[PDB]
Amino acid sequence: VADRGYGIALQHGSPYRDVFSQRILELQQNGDMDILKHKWWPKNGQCDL
Amino acid sequence: IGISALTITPDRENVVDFTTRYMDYSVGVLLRRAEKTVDMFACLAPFDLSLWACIAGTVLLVGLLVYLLNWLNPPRLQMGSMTSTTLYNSMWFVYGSFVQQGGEVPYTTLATRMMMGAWWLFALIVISSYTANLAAFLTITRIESSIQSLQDLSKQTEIPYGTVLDSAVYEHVRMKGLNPFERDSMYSQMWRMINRSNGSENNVLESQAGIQKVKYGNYAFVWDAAVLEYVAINDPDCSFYTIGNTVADRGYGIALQHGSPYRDVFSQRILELQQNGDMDILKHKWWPKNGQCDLYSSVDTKQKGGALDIKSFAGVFCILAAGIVLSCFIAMLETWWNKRKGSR
Amino acid sequence: SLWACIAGTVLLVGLLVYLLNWLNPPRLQMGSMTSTTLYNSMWFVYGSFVQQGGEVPYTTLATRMMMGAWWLFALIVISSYTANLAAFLTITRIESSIQ
Repeated sequence: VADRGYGIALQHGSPYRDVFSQRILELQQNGDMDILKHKWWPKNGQCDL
Repeated sequence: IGISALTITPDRENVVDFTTRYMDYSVGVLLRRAEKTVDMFACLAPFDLSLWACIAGTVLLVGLLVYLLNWLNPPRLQMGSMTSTTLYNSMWFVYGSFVQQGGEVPYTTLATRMMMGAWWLFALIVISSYTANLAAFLTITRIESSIQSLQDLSKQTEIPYGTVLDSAVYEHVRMKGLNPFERDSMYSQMWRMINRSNGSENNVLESQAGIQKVKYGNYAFVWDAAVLEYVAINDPDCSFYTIGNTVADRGYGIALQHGSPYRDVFSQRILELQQNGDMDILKHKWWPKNGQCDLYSSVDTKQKGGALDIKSFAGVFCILAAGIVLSCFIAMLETWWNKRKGSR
Repeated sequence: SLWACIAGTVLLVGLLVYLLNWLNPPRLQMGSMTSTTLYNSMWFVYGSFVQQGGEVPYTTLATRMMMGAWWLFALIVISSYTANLAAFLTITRIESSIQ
């Protein structure tokens, strides 16, 4: 049940919304975001879930 | 020239030259045959050893629990008659009516008839459960244990599988397993089994050691399919069988020195040999069909039910043989114990 | 061949029972149905195998122990026959699919 997602929320017209939205893409393309995800959801966990 | 089962890899092309493709690559698996087995004791599998013991002890327990009731509430029993049954007779009828044999029971008291009416309805459910579970086991004996694909190998429940450490196969499954974009359950479950204990669990140091581990145990070895097909062609026992897939990004070849110009020879002549069938003649020379064994078949498809093997029923015959042997000692004591004094 | 094994085992047990009776007779009178004959031993050995035989007279402990193995053998044979026939008639009705 996709196309919903988590995100930072801001006041109306907060000028940083676009600045944050720029950097989040760069983190998503590098795989740095996947490394930070692995830091909490390690795929090769201790047992098969 | 360097000549072996070489395979196309872009990395080495910065240090040596290589053939243009003459045969496409494939990944495959080597396995051990599983034709209709002969379990010597399948006749006794339906009940656990502890449940067999519980039932056996229950027989004697109910024997005693019956016996004492003829002390507690003896009715107008017949004069001078073993209708006031002895202990051993009360053990006898308690066994002789558990196995559906036997006959009339002399008791007239409600207490003992109420005991027997529970014993019979225990036994009849035991025997019906034994017949049901045996018929279940012999129905479940089916050929879907045959692993026919990597989907089966990643979904089977019986055999551990792996490959040689640091192999381009191991690294290929790693590329399909650890990658964040690739998420196929089939490849990722192959990888996890290959990834256990950082690969130190199931993997082997040499392909020949893996092959022998398959032959002399329970294992499945993943390797270059064109090698395993030859191993299956040349297994004198027909214990091996193999399976495989058609795989991209690879093709077989041969290598030459860095910058060797003789690489210009290959392409047009390989096209000739393929169109002539000369390449296919060489392939048939080295992969003939009617080898010692069938490469892919591993099961019996015609004995759907099949008769019982005389040896598979041997575990039943052992019961009668043990009964006879155990009777021989008593059949001696039936004389020697009197001969201790000669009385009669 | 397994039917022949079973039939031979029946005939064998009929003889082993008769020999056990011939070696260790009870205190009861010889020369009457208080004594055992070979064909009646075959008779009861078959009759109790087919669930129909009813009572058995033998009182000697070794013979009762052998009978106690014979009846359990019979029940394991018949339960194997029913189980295998139901498997045969259940794998048939599935695998016939030329279409």
